[PDB]
Amino acid sequence: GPALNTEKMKTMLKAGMTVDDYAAKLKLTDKIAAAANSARAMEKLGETLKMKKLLRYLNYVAEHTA
Amino acid sequence: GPALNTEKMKTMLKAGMTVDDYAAKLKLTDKIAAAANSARAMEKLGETLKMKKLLRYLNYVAEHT
Ligand SMILES: [Br-]
Ligand SMILES: [Br-]
Ligand SMILES: [Br-]
Ligand SMILES: [Br-]
Ligand SMILES: [Br-]
Ligand SMILES: [Br-]
Ligand SMILES: [Br-]
Repeated sequence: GPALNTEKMKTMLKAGMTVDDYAAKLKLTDKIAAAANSARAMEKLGETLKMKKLLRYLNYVAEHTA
Repeated sequence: GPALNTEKMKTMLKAGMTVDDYAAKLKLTDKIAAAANSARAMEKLGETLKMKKLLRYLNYVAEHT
């Protein structure tokens, strides 16, 4: 995506940013905690640009492991 | 049960399981990719116990070492 691409994620991973670190940068950590418990909070979080970016980064880091 | 608890999460963190490692263990990464352009698919994915466990672990790792 325009705001978080391939090359930007490579820079984040070189910096040692974990998925959880990036969620904190996004100010999403507490919302994620609420989403694990509440279907309403989950559905709301799932519609966000911030969660889209977070999940993008998560798959990127997994593909660069092992 | 399949749902997480804090002792399970402590064990995972001691073993060095990262959040993305846990997504891979749950076989969620393909599903995450697939749901990125569908509201419905994302909603369905968020309704799964697997996704809820992943998000619980993400917050756990954020608050623990
Ligand atoms: Br983006
Ligand atoms: Br960003
Ligand atoms: Br939200
Ligand atoms: Br944003
Ligand atoms: Br780590
Ligand atoms: Br699903
Ligand atoms: Br859970």
